[PDB]
Amino acid sequence: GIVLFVDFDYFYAQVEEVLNPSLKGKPVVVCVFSGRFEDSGAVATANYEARKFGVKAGIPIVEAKKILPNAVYLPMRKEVYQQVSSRIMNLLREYSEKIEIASIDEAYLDISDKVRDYREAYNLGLEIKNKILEKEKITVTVGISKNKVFAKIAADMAKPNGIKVIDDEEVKRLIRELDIADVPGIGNITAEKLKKLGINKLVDTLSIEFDKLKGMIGEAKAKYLISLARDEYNEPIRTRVRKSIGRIVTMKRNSRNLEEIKPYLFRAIEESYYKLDKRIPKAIHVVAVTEDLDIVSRGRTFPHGISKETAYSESVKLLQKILEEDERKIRRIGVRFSKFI
DNA sequence: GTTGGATGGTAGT
DNA sequence: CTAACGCTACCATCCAAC
Ligand SMILES: Nc1nc2c(ncn2[C@H]2C[C@H](O)[C@@H](COP(=O)(O)OP(=O)(O)OP(=O)(O)O)O2)c(=O)[nH]1
Ligand SMILES: [Ca+2]
Ligand SMILES: [Ca+2]
Ligand SMILES: [Ca+2]
Repeated sequence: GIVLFVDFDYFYAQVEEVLNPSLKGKPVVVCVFSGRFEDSGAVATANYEARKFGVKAGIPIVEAKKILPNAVYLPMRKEVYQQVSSRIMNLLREYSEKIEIASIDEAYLDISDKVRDYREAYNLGLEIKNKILEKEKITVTVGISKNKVFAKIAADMAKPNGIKVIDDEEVKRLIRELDIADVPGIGNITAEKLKKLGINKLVDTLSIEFDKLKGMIGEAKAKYLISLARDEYNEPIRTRVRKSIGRIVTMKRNSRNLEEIKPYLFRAIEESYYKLDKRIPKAIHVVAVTEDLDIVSRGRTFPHGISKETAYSESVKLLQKILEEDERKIRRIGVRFSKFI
């Protein structure tokens, strides 16, 4: 079983560099402007030149401009990037039909019926890098291993414009030596909990009672870590089915005034329903980000599908419910559809 | 004692 | 207005309904 994972380099910024080669070789920062005030919002990504200065995905645009004033700041055009992504995804498709698209910029290929071993895998990975570079002028990072998790870990180790194989012996070693925090799915919270039990490496999970481990971090997370640690994790490549779709927007200013909020909510509904496109949801949730950035939410599941008209009516009821049961001012408002038929 | 919908926490973006 | 997008996925906990 061999899995080939491709993850495009500084994707949004790189697309813009391809669309405008004069940008190449300079700091570039792609931004999600919230509309709230001048330069309100956060950064989607930035190129490696910008990262040298601390500018990276997630930080506030005002933090970016503070530490890197003279960079080029462009707004995010997701649709433009999505078009390039789909074209690349189809190139990937001509090397393997067995493909898992995980984000706008990455995908997992099962290549066990195309290559004999890790060498031929690596050569395929160089072939794939070349093709994407010729056809779209995008550089990507390939990670090859016996499974999805390790293909992703391998890519992470080789980022910008690399390629890396983690073969079976290195898996054994990484199960022993890789800091547990560096395992996909273990964030800050879960890392702390694993330190309190003195569990620092994947191998440390095989020397602890299942029941004691599941109590601390949860059943699913325990079964995941133990499975990895046993060298048994083997989730296969499967087409991803979108489970939920929605839209959230930042308001020009905080409010508890229904008539002031409604317009934003109704925009979120229209654009959500456009993104649904054929799908019929049975569950709707209204999501509100309060003045102190806490996320609160009210929803409802129907026994049948939700029509646009019901989405308008219920979302208003749900938003009324949030205002009734929570006293803080609202700052962002959104909606989310799930349980598709 | 067991389902699953409502709500929220954690993760990776 | 004065920092903190916009998104998706998965799972834990609560607690009325079984
Ligand atoms: N809005 C938003 N978009 C993000 C965020 N993180 C990543 N993205 C978008 C922009 C990225 O170009 C694209 C792919 O993200 P990646 O996580 O793979 O990082 P990126 O390609 O930008 O740099 P790379 O060398 O992987 O690290 O997804 C984020 O926090 N917010
Ligand atoms: Ca990625
Ligand atoms: Ca990337
Ligand atoms: Ca971590």
